[PDB]
Amino acid sequence: PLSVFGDRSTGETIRSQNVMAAASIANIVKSSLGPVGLDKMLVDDIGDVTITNDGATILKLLEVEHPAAKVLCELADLQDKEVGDGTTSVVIIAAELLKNADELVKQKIHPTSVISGYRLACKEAVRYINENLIVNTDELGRDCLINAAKTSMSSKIIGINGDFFANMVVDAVLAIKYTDIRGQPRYPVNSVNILKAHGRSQMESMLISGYALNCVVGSQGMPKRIVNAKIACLDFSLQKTKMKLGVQVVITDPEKLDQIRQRESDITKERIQKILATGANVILTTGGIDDMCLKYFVEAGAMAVRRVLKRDLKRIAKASGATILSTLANLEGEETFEAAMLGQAEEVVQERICDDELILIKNTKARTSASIILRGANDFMCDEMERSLHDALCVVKRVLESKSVVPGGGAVEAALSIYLENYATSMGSREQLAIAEFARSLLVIPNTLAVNAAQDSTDLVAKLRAFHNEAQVNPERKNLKWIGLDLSNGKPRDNKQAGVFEPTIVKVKSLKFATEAAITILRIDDLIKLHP
Amino acid sequence: QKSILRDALSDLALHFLNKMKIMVIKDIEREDIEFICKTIGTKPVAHIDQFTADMLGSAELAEEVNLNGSGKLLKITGCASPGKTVTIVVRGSNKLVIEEAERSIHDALCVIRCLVKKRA
Amino acid sequence: KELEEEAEEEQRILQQSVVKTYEDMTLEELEDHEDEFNEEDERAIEMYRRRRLAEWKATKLKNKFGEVLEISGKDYVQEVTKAGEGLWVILHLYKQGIPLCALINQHLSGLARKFPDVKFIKAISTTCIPNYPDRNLPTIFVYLEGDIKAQFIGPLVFGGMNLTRDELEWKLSESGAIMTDLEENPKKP
Amino acid sequence: PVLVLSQNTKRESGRKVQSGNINAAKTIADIIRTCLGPKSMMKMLLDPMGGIVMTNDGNAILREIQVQHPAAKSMIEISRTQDEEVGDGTTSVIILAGEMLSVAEHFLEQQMHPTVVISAYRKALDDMISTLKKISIPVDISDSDMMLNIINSSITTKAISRWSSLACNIALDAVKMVQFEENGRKEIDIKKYARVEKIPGGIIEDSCVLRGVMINKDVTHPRMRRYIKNPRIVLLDSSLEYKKGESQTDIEITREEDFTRILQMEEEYIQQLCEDIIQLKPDVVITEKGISDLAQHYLMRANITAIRRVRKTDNNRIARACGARIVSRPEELREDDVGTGAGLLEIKKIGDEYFTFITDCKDPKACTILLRGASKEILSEVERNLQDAMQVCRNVLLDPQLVPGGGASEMAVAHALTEKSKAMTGVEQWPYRAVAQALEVIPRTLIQNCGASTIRLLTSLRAKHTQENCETWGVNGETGTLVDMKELGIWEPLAVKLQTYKTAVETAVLLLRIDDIVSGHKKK
Ligand SMILES: Nc1ncnc2c1ncn2[C@@H]1O[C@H](COP(=O)(O)OP(=O)(O)O)[C@@H](O)[C@H]1O
Ligand SMILES: Nc1ncnc2c1ncn2[C@@H]1O[C@H](COP(=O)(O)OP(=O)(O)O)[C@@H](O)[C@H]1O
Ligand SMILES: [Mg+2]
Ligand SMILES: [Mg+2]
Repeated sequence: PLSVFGDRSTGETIRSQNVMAAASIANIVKSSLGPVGLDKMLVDDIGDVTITNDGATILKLLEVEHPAAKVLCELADLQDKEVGDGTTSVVIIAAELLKNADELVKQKIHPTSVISGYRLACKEAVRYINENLIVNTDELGRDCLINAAKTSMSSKIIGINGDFFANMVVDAVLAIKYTDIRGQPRYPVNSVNILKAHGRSQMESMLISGYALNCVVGSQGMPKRIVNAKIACLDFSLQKTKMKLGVQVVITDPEKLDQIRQRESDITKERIQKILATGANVILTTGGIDDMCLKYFVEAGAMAVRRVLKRDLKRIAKASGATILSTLANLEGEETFEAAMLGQAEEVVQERICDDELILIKNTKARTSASIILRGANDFMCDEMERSLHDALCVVKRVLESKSVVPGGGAVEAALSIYLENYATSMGSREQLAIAEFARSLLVIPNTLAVNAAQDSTDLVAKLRAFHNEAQVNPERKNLKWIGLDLSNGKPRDNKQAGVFEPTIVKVKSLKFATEAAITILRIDDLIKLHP
Repeated sequence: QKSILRDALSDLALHFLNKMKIMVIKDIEREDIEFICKTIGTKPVAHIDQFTADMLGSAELAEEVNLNGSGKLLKITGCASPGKTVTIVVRGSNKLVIEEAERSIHDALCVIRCLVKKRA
Repeated sequence: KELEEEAEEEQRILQQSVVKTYEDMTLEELEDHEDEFNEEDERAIEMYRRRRLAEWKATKLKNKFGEVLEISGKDYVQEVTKAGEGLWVILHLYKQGIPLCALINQHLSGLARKFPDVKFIKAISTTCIPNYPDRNLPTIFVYLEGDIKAQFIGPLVFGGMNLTRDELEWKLSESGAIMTDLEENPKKP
Repeated sequence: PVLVLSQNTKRESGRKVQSGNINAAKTIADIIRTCLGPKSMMKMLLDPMGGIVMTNDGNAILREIQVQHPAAKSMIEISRTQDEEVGDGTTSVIILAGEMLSVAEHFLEQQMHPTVVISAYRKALDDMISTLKKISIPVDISDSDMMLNIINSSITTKAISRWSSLACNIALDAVKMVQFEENGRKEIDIKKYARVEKIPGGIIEDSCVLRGVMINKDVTHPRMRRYIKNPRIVLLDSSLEYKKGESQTDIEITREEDFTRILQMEEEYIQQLCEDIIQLKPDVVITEKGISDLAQHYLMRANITAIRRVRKTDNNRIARACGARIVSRPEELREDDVGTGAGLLEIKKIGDEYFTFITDCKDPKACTILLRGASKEILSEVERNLQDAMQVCRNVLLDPQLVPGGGASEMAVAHALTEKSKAMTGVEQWPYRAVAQALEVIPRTLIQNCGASTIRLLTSLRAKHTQENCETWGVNGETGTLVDMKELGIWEPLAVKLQTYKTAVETAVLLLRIDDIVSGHKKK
């Protein structure tokens, strides 16, 4: 037969194998979904343990050796990059509707028909979400962001603490207002520095109205607090000026030797006076600082920080109005330092933490900045808190940029499922079957929700379907369409009035990514695995 | 241009260029210089004395575009001397669908090529 | 950096490999510590110092080359065979082909500077070997005394453009050249 | 063959793993349950490196224990957290966490979801912090008697308790000697400037904190004076011999009068550096690097004592004590950088070593504890207890609040929030009372450790601890009786107790939110 020197799996076998792999990944990630599902606890080969709940971290830490599951892992990572929320939901959707599509294929329906049905159903679902399922976050101000942060943090380790967290979260985002094209506000998240500390309880997490770099004063004798900080950000090491790789000195008469040695320090020394000739009070540099330069700084009464990270220094320079300098060289041929390139900070203090010390730059003059310090029981709790905080910041950013949200708690999924079941009667073709299946697939998210809470999921999803049917078939009952299941009493309640909202970006991107992942994994007809 | 054996950009040089409010781009492969010249209309410069405005390409806009947090691109749009050259950028969820889309687009281009070759 | 106390320094020295065991230093740190060494064995440490000084002066006596010297086919026989007893050469056969000759030429100068102990010689292929094929653009044919000791002919053998500064040291030394101050086989990546 | 995940990946899920997690914590809570109280029992730990740690505190026990169960790893991290943050209450927080998990397991079995238990735990934590702040009493910082009493309360449960009347004083002195005012604001209290050094052999009560600094160095040259009455100390960071530099120089000599001229140039450079040091008239010079023979000769000709290489931390504490300042370039050695105030410098001999003391200095801001004992392990335990006392003293100087000890505060807050819970209704009240009786373990642990019967004693304590402002009533663990802590006189900083409660509840939350484990795979 074939001379390939490899393993060939053709027909229903490979389709079933791919569906099994996708279902395996989905079932792995599915136990940690919703405001009731718990979190997982991954231990490595060496032994280091991470306590995680978000799907992206779980799927990146896990190692997978099946392509039909590597695609799901890549889908989760892509959802994390593009949006930041709904990493588990998109994987669940993709795998479950892939299983439904394989079931459809098993009745000898051609996979091209089911792919076309999925594509048309996704387009129609996105259109319906955009038209009849969004609410503008314009009349609701300062509270839609809080509700979005709360519902994004509900499933995390800081769930019921959200009232304390969500508030400060939006404050952080409100400290990173930016203007780019003179009329479009921008929120460059990841500019808020998140710091770890394992001291006091969760209520003691600090929201600093100014950057908090994680470094220490260069020398102990230098003052650790500055009343009025004139920051001079630098991007070059203050070490003795070794000449060059090419330039090398050669001495013929010793009388000229010792003098050049003095210069080997004096150049550096000279630079320092220039920097201190303008009253610079705090010095931040990415390069190292030798002992002599530290002595100059301590004798001048100004604190200096060495080996500051490039991103931290960039953010400090942007926030304080300082200009980062790679070298001292003006448009003329002479070294100089100008007072116009010193940032102003109202305070700079080396504050003690649980066991170490970190530097707070408070009330930078140019533009308001913010940083967050997370206090927890130990390292694992703090890192999980940091991941949850990143998810919350991403959600708030998405809400602010795109002023539109949709009801949460499976409201959008139930509405789309009932609409798509009511859909597929437009064309009247065989492909409509695929659309119908897609509808049923969009019932996976509410179901598993009630599965995690040990509630009667069939009755709950039936009640949601009935309420959305009443909303769709009766125009005056449209207010019923904003309803989703609730865990405190296992009851379908209006989440629009309850305060559970998710940015529409999450739902739209998850739907599109899931349907295209299912399409690209469904086209497979046979697998040919070559021998290593 | 990407120049091994000699740092094409130094800290002092980049500092001066940024001071004069200019945009600097480095690490350009030697194989792409013909494509760049045919696209935007510049001419290669290997000596400072030969660097003049008579051999300096022009464009309506130069942008650094972010693809929603999934990389960064440089786009030169509105070249005053549009050459016989266009570029295609593809988007996709995973690598596999992107590769397959590239192959399909190449097949369509080859079909149009055959139709151009002999008209039948 | 060094904001660490006696207990922390002991923890670090124990964790690094085992301990410096006061026997494996050069003229720099055994000279600078100078006080941790207990005084009941002054004769032993002084004998070790005198033997290490003898070793250093012997090494500096045979370190006399410093930089690569380039030769033609005339004297090639003498610097390939009569280079000296106990000395081996490099014999980089190079052309004006940009990539590999350029990278190796820039790296061999640094290697010769940091190894003044081994002879570095480079020759052009046209006038060193009669009608060399010139497709195998790199050619470092290491001679131990006058015989074969190693050979690198293909750019694939080096790995192409992806050549760093100091992995060439390991590539030459694997054949039995002077020892390396660096670990790992393919210099990490 | 065909696999989805890795071959070595193992997965566990369901109530099973939950039970395991709880059990893990209990096991960690079972090792050091007998170390709590004034009647504690020492434990011996064998290091993998051959050492021995003979200790009582929980953190020093757990840091030498390696566990492959990740829940126990979390518990060890919690112990280290409590040790680093406050320095006290390790055993209390670990026991509290263990019993909170042990009592949450019961609700986990009765088909109750962990989320409601977590919510009730957080509510209980907030309420216990509130009612623990309620019963606090202020402490007079200026009063040294109460400071000594607080340190005694913190030290009565360790091995050095027999020398408490000494040890407390030591700690107090050090903590009241490091207290410093930085530039304007930012009062500080750092233990980098409070060194404890062990000298084996001698008498335990011979230990004392020196009004200055002690280091283990010797005078560079025999002729230099080993007894300086009123030193003028100058501190040097750089070296005092001739160094090549950074660039490659390669001086070329063609004349007959350049080699000897080069050597004489080196000698004259050393002479110039030493004359620059000398001209400002110092008396003791401390350097972090080497000293050339010419350097010490020139310094000696000016009657200056030179101390060779000193570790940077020792130099920093010397500078903080004498009021001097470290200078790297001697030609810039200013008058203000010279250290005056050192009352005496003495190069003494202890055992078979030379030790340099800069003691008797005026108003120092750095201290060194001459801790003399009988053995290395004995001294290690003594200095651990001194560190605990120092941390407690710092906590009470940074927090003027106090709270009754001996399980009195724990029972008080337990009863307070029990009476609070008796009014509310719902399903979360049961975990609330579970936490209420969970804070009850430490009094029971004390009664068990002292050798008395916990049932009747604790029943009487709980019954009497209900009426007429008896929130200060606790157990005396020396006699195993019920006393009023005011007469017994044992109080603990509020910071330690609140941190203990917070850390225990947070550890309970962390190990109770978890229901799946995936073990075995590559790092990333
Ligand atoms: N308080 C709440 N009540 C009901 N449903 C909620 C609540 N908070 C979140 N949800 C729902 O839980 C679902 C899962 O979200 P989650 O798993 O936390 O995000 P991710 O998928 O990024 O981990 C969301 O679709 C959301 O609608
Ligand atoms: N004489 C005493 N009688 C009864 N209880 C005491 C006495 N001394 C201390 N205690 C109690 O014992 C506890 C001290 O135990 P300790 O070993 O310090 O715990 P940890 O190791 O966690 O710091 C304190 O909470 C205090 O209330
Ligand atoms: Mg989420
Ligand atoms: Mg204690």
